[PDB]
Order: sequence, then structure tokens, then C-alpha cells
Amino acid sequence: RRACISIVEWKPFEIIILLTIFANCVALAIYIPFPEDDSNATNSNLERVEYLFLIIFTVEAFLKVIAYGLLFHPNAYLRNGWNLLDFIIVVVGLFSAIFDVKALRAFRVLRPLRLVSGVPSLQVVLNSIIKAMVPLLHIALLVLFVIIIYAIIGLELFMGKMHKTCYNQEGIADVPAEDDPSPCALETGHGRQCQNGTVCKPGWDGPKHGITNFDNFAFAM
Amino acid sequence: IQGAASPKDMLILVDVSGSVSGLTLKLIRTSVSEMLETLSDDDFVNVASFNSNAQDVSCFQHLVQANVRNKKVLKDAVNNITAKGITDYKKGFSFAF
Amino acid sequence: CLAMQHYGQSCLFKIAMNILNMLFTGLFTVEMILKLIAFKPKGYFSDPWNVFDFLIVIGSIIDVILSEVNPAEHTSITFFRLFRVMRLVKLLSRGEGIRTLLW
Amino acid sequence: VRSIASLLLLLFLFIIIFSLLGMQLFGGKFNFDEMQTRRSTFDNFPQSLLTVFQILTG
Ligand SMILES: *[C@@H]1O[C@H](CO)[C@@H](O)[C@H](O)[C@H]1NC(C)=O
Repeated sequence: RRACISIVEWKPFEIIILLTIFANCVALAIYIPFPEDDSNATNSNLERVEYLFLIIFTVEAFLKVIAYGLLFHPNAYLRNGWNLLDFIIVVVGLFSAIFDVKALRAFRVLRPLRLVSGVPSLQVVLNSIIKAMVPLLHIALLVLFVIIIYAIIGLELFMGKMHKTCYNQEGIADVPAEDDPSPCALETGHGRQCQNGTVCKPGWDGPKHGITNFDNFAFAM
Repeated sequence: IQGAASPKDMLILVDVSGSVSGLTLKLIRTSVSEMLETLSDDDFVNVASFNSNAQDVSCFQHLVQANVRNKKVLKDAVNNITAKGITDYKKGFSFAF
Repeated sequence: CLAMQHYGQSCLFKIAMNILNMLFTGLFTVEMILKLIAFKPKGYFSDPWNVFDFLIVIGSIIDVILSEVNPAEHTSITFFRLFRVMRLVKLLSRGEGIRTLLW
Repeated sequence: VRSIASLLLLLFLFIIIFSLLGMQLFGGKFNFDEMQTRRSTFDNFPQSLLTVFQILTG
């Protein structure tokens, strides 16, 4: 019985499944991600079409797991192949029930990787790229310490000193004076000082949205 | 405006849908307020909105003379709107008509 | 410890970091006393790594001494505070692959 | 040329993979209150590639 399933793999149907990966790949680029829960007419069809691709891949896992053993099939490049199938079924199952339901769909962007796995003429070049990554770990290690050594130093010297920006002196509105806020250090300290008609009060407008300052250690890296 | 055109029966179909979140909504609100500013005190008006369901931004639910006061209510209601849901022109236009 | 501090720090937290800073530099002074007693200083000057330890530990100690005065209240030269972090390079030399690549 | 196409094609998939991922994460979330100066956005796939390639060139 199981022999009947295995002999199917012999038949060159890898072309149709691979074209399904390519066909699906074209089904992801058309998906317009509207801002806030909106969805035009076409997006309604793709989700329906998404079910078909799910079935086509899901049956193959059964075809390729019974034929090649439950334990051995994961022990290959297909580990990600089953990785998509497992979590994609969760996405469709969980969405139909009704949070993080929408965000979980990101795993489907990994299907193109199956495309480079299917063709054996491209698996070699990818391994050529990866095989050259091992020596660069040392450079990565050095860059890791350069980040750490300099980030720690940045904390000590620039310990959240970018939180004083110039404010208008009239007092009608408490907003930064300059249209492009820049950190200021008031008198008694070295740095820039406001013009004739504004003052450097300790608010917070120096960095852009508080993302490019040395306040924390994560901000330092 | 008194001589340019005769009285009107306005009905502004604000499109508060997910696709208009951000700057587009600010432009929509400002334009609607300006439009209500360009209505005399002898023509009627209302402000609907469709987001897969055509509700009304205000408490009126019909045409309300676009008076000095009613304009203020419509302006406040328009200012306090948010983008959400899925656009549905068919239902919105049916509600409007 | 050097990576713990963040803006808007708590006065209690600031003290704790200083306490560890005093403690840790103390251990690195035990490294000094313990190492120098093992073999006399003339051999300590032999290798730069041991030489690089001279300025680091003393730099830490003077900072602790400067901590005795309190220009600020828990309601100025800040150049010797960086010597603590700079000692991390000694860790880098451990890796056989990296040091030869850099050397 | 039989290998340059393979290498360039392999690079193309990587940009596609991250470009598609960018849409799933930042798709339509760049609509901010400020004036719409966010040309380098992630809205639609053909315009997502330009944003991704911009990061690649940095
Ligand atoms: C704005 O409209 C929403 C609609 O639910 C309402 O909850 C909120 O209280 C309104 N705010 C003001 C200031 O009118």
C-alpha cells in the first residue's frame, strides 16, 4: 500500500508543486496591505486562494511523510518545509474561530525558500555562500566587541545629556523653539546656547523621538 | 454663494475606512469643515459615513438646515471620527440615497 | 554592572552600582596583590598584558577615592571611569583565532 | 553566465523574502499624522522593493 504513494514521487510532479510555490509567490506580491483592517475586492479572493495552496502542500507532506518515514523526513532540508505546514494550519484554524491572529501570517514569506530547495542546481550555490560565512564569525565577533566596548563608553560620557532643548520665552505654549530641535546645554555648561529670545529648559526634544540618544544601554548599541 | 447657485440639499459621505487612516483623514476632516463653512443658512445638510456600515457622525439622522449652530455640531462630529473597517460604497450610497 | 545604568536612575540604584564598582575593583586589586606576590614585579613588567593591568586598576582606585567627595546630592573629570570597560580587551585575546587574525 | 544568473537570482529571492516580510509587518503602518513625506514606504510590493534595496545600499 505504502509503495503506491512512494512511486508517485518517481513521477516528475515536482514541477507542479514547484510551480505552486512560484504560483503562490505571485499570490503574495498582489496582496495589498491596507493600513487598518481595510481590504479591497482582490484581497478577498487571495485568502480563498490561500486555502488551495495550503491543501496542495498539506497533501504532499502526507505523501512525502508516509513514503519517506515520519522520523527521516524532518531529518533533511524539509525541516522548514514541515515548519510552514504546521504553523500555517494554525493560522487558518485560529482565524476562522474569531490579538496576534493577523501577525502570525508572516511565516508564509518563507515558502520561496522551498523554491531554492526544490531545484538542486541552486542548493549548491546557496551552500557556497553559507560555507564562506564560517570564517567571518571572527569578524562578527570583533564587531560585537566594538559595539559593546564603544556602547558602554557612550553610556558613561553621554549619559542622557540630550534632554535639554530650547524653548520659547513668551510662555504661551510650552513647545520646542526651533522647527528642527537640537540639544542645547544652558550656561554654566559647555555647548550651544539659545538666541536672544529663547531659553534652554530641561524638557526632552534633543533626539528624534528619543531613539538616537545614549540614555539606555540598548539605545547605546 | 447667494447668487452663484440656488439652495441645496447636501449630504457629505465621509469615507471613514481603514484605507484613509493618517494624513488622508486629516484632509477629509478639514475639507468637510470648509464645505460646511460654504453653506448658506437656507440650505440643508447632513454628514454620513460608511465603513462597511453607513452610520451618522452626529445626532441628527436627517437634514438639519445647516444653521449657525448645526454647522458647529457637524464640524465637531466630523473632527471626532476615526478610520477603521472595510470600505463599502454600495451600502454607503444606498444609505445616502 | 557598567551596562546596568540608565537615564532616570534611582538614587538607591546608583549606590548599588558604586558598591559593586568598589567591590569589583577590589577583586582586581586582589589580582594585583596575588599575582605580584607570586612572582616579583620585574617579571610583571615583562608582558604588556600585566603592564596594561597597572594603569587599569589604579585608574579604578583613584575613581573610588574621588567618590569620597559628593559634588552632587542624592536628592568634574570623568576620564578615569572608562578604564573599567576598556579592560574587556583582555577577554578578546583569549580567542586563538581572533588574536592571530588581528595580530 | 550559467552561474551569474544563479547567484543574482538567489540574491533576488532574498530581497523578495524580506520585501514580502516587510509588507506583512510595516504594510500600511507608516500612515502617520505628520505631512506625508514617507515616500520610502512599505505599502505595495513594487514600491516595497525600492525600500528594501535602499536599506541594502544603506
Ligand atoms: C468621539 O466619538 C466616540 C465614538 O464612540 C466617543 O466614544 C467619544 O466620546 C467622542 N469624543 C468626543 C470628545 O466627543
